[PDB]
Amino acid sequence: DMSVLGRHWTLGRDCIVLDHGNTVFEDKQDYYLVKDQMKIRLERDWTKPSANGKVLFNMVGNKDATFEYTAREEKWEVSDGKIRYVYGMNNQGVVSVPGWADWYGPSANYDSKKIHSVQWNLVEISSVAHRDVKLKYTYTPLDPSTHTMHLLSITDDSNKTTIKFSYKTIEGLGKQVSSGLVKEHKFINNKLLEKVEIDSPSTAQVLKLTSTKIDSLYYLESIKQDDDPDPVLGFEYNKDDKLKPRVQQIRLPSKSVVDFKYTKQAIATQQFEQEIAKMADLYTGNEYSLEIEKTVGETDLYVRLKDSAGKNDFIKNQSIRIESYRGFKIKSYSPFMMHSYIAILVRYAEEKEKLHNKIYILNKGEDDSWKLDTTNNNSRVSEDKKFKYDFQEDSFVYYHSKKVHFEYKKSGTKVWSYTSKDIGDVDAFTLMNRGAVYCKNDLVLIRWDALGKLQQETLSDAKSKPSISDVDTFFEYIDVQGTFPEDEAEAKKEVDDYKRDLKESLSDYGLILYNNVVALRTIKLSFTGRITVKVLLYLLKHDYTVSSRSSIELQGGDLAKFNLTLDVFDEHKTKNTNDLDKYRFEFKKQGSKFKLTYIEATDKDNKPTKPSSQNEKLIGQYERRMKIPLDFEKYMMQVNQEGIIVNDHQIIHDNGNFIAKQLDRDTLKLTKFKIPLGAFSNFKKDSDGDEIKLCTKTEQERTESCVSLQTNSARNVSIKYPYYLVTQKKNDIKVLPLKINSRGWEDSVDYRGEILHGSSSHAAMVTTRMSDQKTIVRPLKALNKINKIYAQVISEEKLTTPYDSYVIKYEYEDPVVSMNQVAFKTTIVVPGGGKSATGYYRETNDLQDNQQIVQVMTADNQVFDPEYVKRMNEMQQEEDKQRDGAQLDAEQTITDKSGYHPILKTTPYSANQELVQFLGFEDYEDMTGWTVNKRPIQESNIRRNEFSATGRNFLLLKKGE
Amino acid sequence: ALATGVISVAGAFLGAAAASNQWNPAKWDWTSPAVWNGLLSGASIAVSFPSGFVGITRSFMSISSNLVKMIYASLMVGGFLLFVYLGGGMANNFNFQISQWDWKSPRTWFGMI
Ligand SMILES: *[C@@H]1O[C@H](CO)[C@@H](O[C@@H]2O[C@H](CO)[C@@H](O)[C@H](O)[C@H]2NC(C)=O)[C@H](O)[C@H]1NC(C)=O
Repeated sequence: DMSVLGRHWTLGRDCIVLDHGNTVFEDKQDYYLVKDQMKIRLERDWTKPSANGKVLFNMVGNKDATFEYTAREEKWEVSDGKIRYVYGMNNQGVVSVPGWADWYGPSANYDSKKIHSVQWNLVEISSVAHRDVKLKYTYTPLDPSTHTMHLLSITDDSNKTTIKFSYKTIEGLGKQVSSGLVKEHKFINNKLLEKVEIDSPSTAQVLKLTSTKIDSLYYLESIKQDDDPDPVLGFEYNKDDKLKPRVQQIRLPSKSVVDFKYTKQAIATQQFEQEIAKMADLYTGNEYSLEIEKTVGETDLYVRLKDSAGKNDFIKNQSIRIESYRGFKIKSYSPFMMHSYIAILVRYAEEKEKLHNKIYILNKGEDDSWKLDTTNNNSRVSEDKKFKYDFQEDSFVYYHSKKVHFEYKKSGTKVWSYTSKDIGDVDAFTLMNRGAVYCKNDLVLIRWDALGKLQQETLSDAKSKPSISDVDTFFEYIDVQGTFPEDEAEAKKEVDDYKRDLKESLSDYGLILYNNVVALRTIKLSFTGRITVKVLLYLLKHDYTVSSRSSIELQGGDLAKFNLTLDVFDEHKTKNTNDLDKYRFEFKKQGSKFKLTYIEATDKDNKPTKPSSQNEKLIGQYERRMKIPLDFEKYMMQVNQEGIIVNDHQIIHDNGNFIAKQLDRDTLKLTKFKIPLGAFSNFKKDSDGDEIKLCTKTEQERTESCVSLQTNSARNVSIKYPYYLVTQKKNDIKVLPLKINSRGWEDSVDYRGEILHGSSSHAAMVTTRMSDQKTIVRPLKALNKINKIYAQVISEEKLTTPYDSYVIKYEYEDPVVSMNQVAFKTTIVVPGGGKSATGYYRETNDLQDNQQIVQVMTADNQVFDPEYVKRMNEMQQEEDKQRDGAQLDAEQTITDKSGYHPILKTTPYSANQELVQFLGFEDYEDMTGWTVNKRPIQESNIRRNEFSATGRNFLLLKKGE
Repeated sequence: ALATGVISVAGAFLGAAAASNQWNPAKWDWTSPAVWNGLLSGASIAVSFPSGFVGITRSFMSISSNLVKMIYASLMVGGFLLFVYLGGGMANNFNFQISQWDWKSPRTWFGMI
């Protein structure tokens, strides 16, 4: 990403940004106050709904600052008691993109008439008292191609002072084409800052900024002033790393040079790998990564807090123990890792007769040590087979035994509120952010507000939900035969088991919540053996009410046209294991129902063959065991960011209507595909027989270079886009690291005799060696073939003056790794050229405590003064005792219109008493009590820039005045 | 899971208890959309809003009471006027310290060294 200055550089700015997350729900909208490189979250005060059209926002810790957003005006007004900022002001300063009032998510084509506002920039600054003083930021018109709006001017208030900005356009960086089938809104900054003009009543300035185009990216070369022969600041970059160049020389305003020297430090990476017990795993979280192990024969569960690399160098270690519930052998556990709390679901087993599911939650911050929330386990424990859970930053919601529990923290950290409403008939379930979309006679949506108020909205106007009716009909139109024909009662259990299996498998994956549209799918069978799927779509408004209802239908495979070809083994024909027969099976209609029936058999070269004598009687049994052979996983709905995948089709958004488009079966059969990973690299499977490849094509050269990942299958491989790809072939693993920004691949690494774990992650890969049965955690940086990583760091900085030179040298040690960043725990700095001549400073940086300890070191490598920072801070406090200057914010002083500068302070009594007044007739001071005999003071009364004793203006008085 | 029967029948028809097919029956013409969904979820990490947040180093999900003065000072160095006005941070402003500097009066100085 390039700012207006260039890469690596950011120009200051302030605004308010919207983060909706492709949904229109009023709870998920997040507002961020951005000042330069800093962001603060805005939090809606839901306790005061206002009918004027404007809603109220405030921040944690600052209730004295108030935000008021007027939606109809597209305006934010925000103030403390002194100064108000106005953001947005509709067409003046609003970045808005085309998006519907019900669907913020991606679409295929957009409606330019419809629009919604995503960012409000700072339009105006003013003072609550004496509104005359102000500042007005004027921005450019919005750019339809790339929705970026650039600052144009900072207009005057009373004395004319303007600061104009002018810009240069980039024709290369702007995007060439969009290849997305469903298109999202993307923002691109295609302009650089060329010149700044400053016209103030004191001074005048015209500055010009020039840049260098290293490779395909711009960087700030220098700032020059017009009519000044030398650059004010010069920057010269080092390109020792092609993808990331860093500045190595700076030219100061005093025309003296400062150079930095870069060296490539080699650190061995075997130290970062670690081996741990068989029943121990490391699950990576966003902010903290925790390791859980099973201690006494699955009876108890030790939790241990770790870091991104699996050590305790970044985050302090914390030991938590989970006790056995009722002495039950643990079968599985699932950890979830939220900011305030960790929640582990644990599945205990009683003799396979029952499976209990207890939710242990461990809530603490950072200052306090993690410990169990010792709360009465009334509803955090159940044993039912329909147990659904969903964990969120602010809440979590469960469903057990026909009951929807919902625990939330509002306005208070240390207590969880409980709320629950019983629900009845359950056939297809889904849990949303703060509620559950349950299946009933009609489709209903129960939800809890941020105030805790229950809201039951039923979403069914027209005919809907024929799920059960359509499915049983699908089941009964085909006769399925039990496993053993001789006993009908025994086979009746098998047919019931299949019918229950089909009901649960179809219903449990037949209710999706894609963004803010609830989709419900049903499938049915005609007399003619035809399958039709019908998906009903419900678009929801911002207040969780039905924006729209739609119905679309698609076709499934006919049973008459469907055929199954199996390679099969006939031991009574040939002793060769690979001379297999093949059977064709098809559904044939007998009486009123379809029956699967064998058709014919051929050899492996498709010449007909007599079936085996034993197989001739066994084949009827094997048709009974086969029961219904169909691709039933096709009918269930898999949801991604773009659309909803059902029956080889994608349901997407198009001009406000949800439309279904043909999804190519070949990609879903994993035989051929091209998945664009990034700007320049794409995951490619060229054909069926070809192995998995990763083709890349940089912008400059039109040469496609594909690396091969040594995998014919696509189920083995896993994608973790910005970093390594990984694939498990046979009992070995292969890892392909990726260069940053998808500029190409890296050297492949292989780990023999190891089994991959599902806990593997962007930060670290955890595997299990089969020979030793001890699991091994390797951080991302540890995945290096030559077993050493280079971290490029500065070696010295040299200040060059025409009179002297000065060099400060640095070395680093005790590295740690964290994601893609190396950091050093101990840095040694020498101020002179020679270390052995004068000694050095050794600064140890603790990453968890964020406190650095400087030990001053003698030239003989001996500590002269440990903790030298404390000495200098004590000294600073010691010299601060005699001086005092912390006095302006006093209401007793007479101040200006703005209030910056104290005109007159009165110490014994305050300004509120009108006992002392002092009027000097000037611009910044406004006083209305000194009315002239005619009328109050005007410009025709005050003489300006004529000779006074104090200031610049005075007052001229005639006889009548 | 739901279709253990057809795989069990196909698997029983293998030569001398040898896995010749190697999970072939699952993918003769049966689709595999969940694996495709996993690959698409893994390969797609797109940040589609570099409008105003772009180029940020630090962010606060809320304000910490202990760090109030630090965030106020870091906003103060950037010329953001909405907080230091109310917090009484006018002592921290360099222009006020150097304008109130009384010559021949050591009590008014603020020299760091
Ligand atoms: C894809 O992964 C599976 C495992 O999930 C691999 O199957 C393993 O193959 C090895 C070598 O034949 C066996 O020793 C293992 O027992 C198999 N899996 C397990 C754990 O039972 C499969 O080989 C992988 N695909 C490729 C291309 O190798």
